Amino acid sequence: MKIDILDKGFVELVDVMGNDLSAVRAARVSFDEERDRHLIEYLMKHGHETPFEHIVFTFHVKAPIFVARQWFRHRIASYNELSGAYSKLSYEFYIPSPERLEGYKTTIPPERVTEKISEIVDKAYRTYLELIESGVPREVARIVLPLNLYTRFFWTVNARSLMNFLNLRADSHAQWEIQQYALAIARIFKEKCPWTFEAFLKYAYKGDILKEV
Amino acid sequence: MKIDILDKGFVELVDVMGNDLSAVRAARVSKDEERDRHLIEYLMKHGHETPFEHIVFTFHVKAPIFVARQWFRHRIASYNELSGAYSKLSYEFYIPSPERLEGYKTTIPPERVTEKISEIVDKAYRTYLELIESGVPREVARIVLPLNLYTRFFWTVNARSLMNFLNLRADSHAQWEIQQYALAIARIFKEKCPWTFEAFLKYAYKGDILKEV
Amino acid sequence: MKIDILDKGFVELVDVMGNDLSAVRAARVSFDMLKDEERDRHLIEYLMKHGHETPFEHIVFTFHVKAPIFVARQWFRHRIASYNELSGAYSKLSYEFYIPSPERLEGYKTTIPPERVTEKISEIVDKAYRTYLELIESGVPREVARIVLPLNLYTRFFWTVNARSLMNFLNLRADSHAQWEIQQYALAIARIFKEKCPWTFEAFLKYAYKGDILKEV
Amino acid sequence: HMKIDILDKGFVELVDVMGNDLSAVRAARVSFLKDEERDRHLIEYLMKHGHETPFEHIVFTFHVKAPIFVARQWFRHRIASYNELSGAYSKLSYEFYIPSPERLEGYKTTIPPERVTEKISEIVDKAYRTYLELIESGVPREVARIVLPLNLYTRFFWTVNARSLMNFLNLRADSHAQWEIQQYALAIARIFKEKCPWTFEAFLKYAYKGDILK
Ligand SMILES: Cc1cc2nc3c(=O)[nH]c(=O)nc-3n(C[C@H](O)[C@H](O)[C@H](O)COP(=O)(O)OP(=O)(O)OC[C@H]3O[C@@H](n4cnc5c(N)ncnc54)[C@H](O)[C@@H]3O)c2cc1C
Ligand SMILES: Cc1cc2nc3c(=O)[nH]c(=O)nc-3n(C[C@H](O)[C@H](O)[C@H](O)COP(=O)(O)OP(=O)(O)OC[C@H]3O[C@@H](n4cnc5c(N)ncnc54)[C@H](O)[C@@H]3O)c2cc1C
Ligand SMILES: Cc1cc2nc3c(=O)[nH]c(=O)nc-3n(C[C@H](O)[C@H](O)[C@H](O)COP(=O)(O)OP(=O)(O)OC[C@H]3O[C@@H](n4cnc5c(N)ncnc54)[C@H](O)[C@@H]3O)c2cc1C
Ligand SMILES: Cc1cc2nc3c(=O)[nH]c(=O)nc-3n(C[C@H](O)[C@H](O)[C@H](O)COP(=O)(O)OP(=O)(O)OC[C@H]3O[C@@H](n4cnc5c(N)ncnc54)[C@H](O)[C@@H]3O)c2cc1C
Ligand SMILES: O=c1ccn([C@H]2C[C@H](O)[C@@H](COP(=O)(O)O)O2)c(=O)[nH]1
Ligand SMILES: O=c1ccn([C@H]2C[C@H](O)[C@@H](COP(=O)(O)O)O2)c(=O)[nH]1
Ligand SMILES: O=c1ccn([C@H]2C[C@H](O)[C@@H](COP(=O)(O)O)O2)c(=O)[nH]1
Ligand SMILES: O=c1ccn([C@H]2C[C@H](O)[C@@H](COP(=O)(O)O)O2)c(=O)[nH]1
Repeated sequence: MKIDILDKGFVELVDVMGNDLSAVRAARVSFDEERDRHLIEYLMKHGHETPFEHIVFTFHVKAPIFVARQWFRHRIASYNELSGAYSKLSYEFYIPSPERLEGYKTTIPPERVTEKISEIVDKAYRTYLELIESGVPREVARIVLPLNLYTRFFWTVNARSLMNFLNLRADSHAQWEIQQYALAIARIFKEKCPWTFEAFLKYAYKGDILKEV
Repeated sequence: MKIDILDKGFVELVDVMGNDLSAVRAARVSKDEERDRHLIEYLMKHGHETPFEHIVFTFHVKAPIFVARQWFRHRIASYNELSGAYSKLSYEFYIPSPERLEGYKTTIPPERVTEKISEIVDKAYRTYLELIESGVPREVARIVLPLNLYTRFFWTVNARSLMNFLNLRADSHAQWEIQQYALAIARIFKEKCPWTFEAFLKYAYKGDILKEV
Repeated sequence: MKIDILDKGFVELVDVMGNDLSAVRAARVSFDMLKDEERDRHLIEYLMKHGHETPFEHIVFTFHVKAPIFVARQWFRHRIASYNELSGAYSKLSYEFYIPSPERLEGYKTTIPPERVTEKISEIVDKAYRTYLELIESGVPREVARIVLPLNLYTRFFWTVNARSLMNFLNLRADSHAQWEIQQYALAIARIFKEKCPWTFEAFLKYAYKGDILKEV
Repeated sequence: HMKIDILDKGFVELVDVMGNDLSAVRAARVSFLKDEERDRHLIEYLMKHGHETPFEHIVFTFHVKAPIFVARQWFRHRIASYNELSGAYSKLSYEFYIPSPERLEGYKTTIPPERVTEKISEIVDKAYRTYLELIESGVPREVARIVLPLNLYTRFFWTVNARSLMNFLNLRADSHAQWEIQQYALAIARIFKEKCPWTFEAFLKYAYKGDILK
């Protein structure tokens, strides 16, 4: 499963340990369908969250640095990110669509906003390449690159922390760009743990956007 | 995979996410056996351990409470343990064998030590049952039960935290009982992640027992 | 500041970093900004009401706690904290056990009088402790000998915990679903917290606290 | 109180601290305070055998001003608490890290180092002015700021215990880390040394894995 986000971003599922029944086994402390689904709803509605820690996902995410900086604030998880030190990278940037400013009253037309952003990233990127060409080390030259540069990372996270992420990021108080990523994460979560996801929405989910879409 | 430990304990593998290549994929943010095995060694040698967080195990453990108390000090992991509140329990107890007092200079035969331990355990257990029958709530009556009572738990842990656990517990400074569990944990780890386990022993393992066995 | 709990237990405050204003400082950096008492106290309520918890991680406590192992076994489940505990492997354990009072059984139909429940618990404790001492005297290593001791043995530990994790602890343990014994420890923890961080504590009770017992102690 | 300037406009400021060397001694001893010689000796013993949990009871709060590319590396340290200035919620000041010509010493460049410095300040100036224009035209801040470069300074509070701080030093007070973060780590180390002299000395002698604090 892969879902494209923004103009060049994505979220894709790399691996998963378990399914809804992994939470059921942990709660019962037993290795050996209505009953089980009812236990999931019961745990969720009574705040018994620790069984959900035994379901784990690994995602591969392509996102602009400003979005990754917000994302990497979630400390109960594991991350590995691309570094120019290890690997030569592709350099792509998030250019908002004009519809991103819809609902805002700007004195510049939205399409011109889009153009001004593309222009400044083109100039920044070209300054970077000239510095590289002239023998400036990469770790110094790259400091002129803008916050909308795309990066990629692996993210390994258990369902309990993932639910916290959805509470905070699949919510209208979160910035629009990361909301879009959170929606893709939720869609994958729902696919792999349908019972847990339905119970979370019904009983524990604190945000607004997953109830309207 | 299930390994018997002590007189009634065990370590059982429940699930695993990933294998050695999960660490390699996360490190590169992406098979070539020679180069992949070499990367794993490189990471281990230079202390870049975050890629090993993307391998995850779930175990099912049966152990005495005094061993579990030591084990549960490892905070970077997930636990769910049996409680009498939700499950009726079997009541079994770890009685050391005379060989456990191999080469301790004692004034009483080792076999008699075993006998005295069995006696007091039996009497405590009888008392527990008398209190229960007489209407005392379980949460109060159980306070007479000794530290060698067996419990069971699920343990979900990533390879980085598992390696820390091995460093500290598969070691002669740890108590003999938890060493035996750690050896079983090491055996399962080695089976599922042979390249990581060998690199660990070669470059990062600080303990003194896993290179002996 | 030391509060006695159960028959021989306690919670004692060892140290504290920060106060209510630590969280105000941390919150304000978001907007590139302390102000004054009314606005700063108002911010603490705002944060608590809207679920902004991270600013409270900058308030930290160290407690010294003496408690029965069955209580410590529950307490030590709180992983977002630091612990150091008395070792039964390394030290010779004192004759200190939690013997509940007869009132502990108030509310329960027993076929034995509660005073007799109390005496039966004491008897088994004494037999177990006697056995332990005799094993030790025979040269049985301490870490093996102690396995016969009951779960009501008292242990001691240091606990360092920030206010956000401490509030999670209060939600879960200052609550009627927790065992009565740990409730008593959580009431003491709450009293110390209220003493050092009155604004945070008050706003927590008013907007964020999910438990029941603190709203009426 | 304690404040150390870093780079052209950055700093590390110590806001608060809980505990001292004796806090770790107290914490360790509960397993089994005495005098200064045996207590100093215990700290070295703990460091030597990798008994690190006692050091978690020593806690610092720092106030840090650093460029975003530095903060990006710093915030990978999960065993800590952060609160940071927001470009979504606040209008950002004209504060950017412009490296000095000396930052390029030992690298052979086809432009003089001086000109590299000028080229960097030019691109940041253009980027910042674009940001301001967008804000003035009514673009929300959270979108306007996406054109700003990685050398924009941010500010944050960092609360961290001595054990995690030693891990940070091992990794960042080290020649394999980027020069800019090394400079911050040197400042953290100087503060640590001042507040926990016995722990810091024991750390250097027995546990420190890096190469610049010596
Ligand atoms: C709408 C919005 C606006 C924001 N604005 C800002 C801002 O202006 N500035 C800013 O710095 N950040 C901001 N954040 C980030 C926010 O403060 C958190 O850093 C982020 O949401 C991660 O949340 P978390 O701590 O719950 O997740 P994780 O770090 O993944 O933690 C998961 C859970 O574990 C616990 N936990 C983990 N570590 C600790 C610890 N050390 N102490 C106590 N408990 C812990 C908590 O229970 C937490 O819920 C914002 C976030 C949102 C959603
Ligand atoms: C031989 C032996 C004797 C022991 N004796 C005692 C004793 O007498 N008394 C006693 O109380 N304990 C004792 N312990 C327990 C020991 O102090 C640790 O609690 C246990 O080994 C878990 O180690 P940990 O913190 O590395 O593991 P985890 O808790 O799983 O943490 C893993 C890693 O994450 C980091 N970490 C996690 N949380 C934090 C945090 N809050 N701050 C900083 N870093 C963090 C550390 O890098 C740590 O290595 C003993 C352990 C051993 C092996
Ligand atoms: C009334 C009651 C009954 C209980 N019964 C049982 C039982 O029968 N069996 C049993 O095993 N336990 C039981 N527990 C213990 C319970 O499951 C938790 O272990 C304990 O309450 C600690 O809560 P915590 O995880 O919120 O706290 P902490 O471990 O301190 O964690 C604090 C917060 O950080 C986050 N967090 C920390 N680590 C992780 C992680 N690895 N993944 C995701 N998020 C994380 C969560 O947001 C969490 O709320 C019971 C507790 C109570 C109060
Ligand atoms: C020279 C250098 C180059 C680097 N290059 C890259 C790169 O190319 N790509 C990249 O993504 N990152 C890179 N990093 C970042 C690095 O991978 C770590 O994220 C960073 O050093 C923080 O280290 P930490 O995990 O030990 O610290 P913290 O996250 O503060 O953790 C402290 C300790 O707690 C334990 N711990 C915490 N959380 C967990 C968990 N979830 N599971 C198991 N144990 C845990 C570990 O014992 C750890 O040592 C680099 C760092 C350095 C210094
Ligand atoms: O919605 C937000 C706003 C801020 N932050 C965190 C991420 C950064 O560490 C810092 C500033 O982020 P910006 O507001 O500049 O995106 O605060 C978030 O995580 N989410
Ligand atoms: O080898 C040890 C010794 C102690 N402890 C921790 C576990 C307990 O929380 C506390 C006391 O354990 P005992 O020494 O009583 O087993 O210290 C361990 O984890 N391992
Ligand atoms: O109220 C409770 C009940 C259980 N547990 C945890 C502690 C043990 O790890 C396990 C069993 O505890 P008891 O039910 O035996 O107290 O579950 C708690 O933390 N609190
Ligand atoms: O020295 C380094 C190199 C990389 N990273 C981490 C931070 C980012 O999450 C990712 C890429 O960082 P840069 O190489 O772009 O700085 O790896 C560090 O923390 N320190």
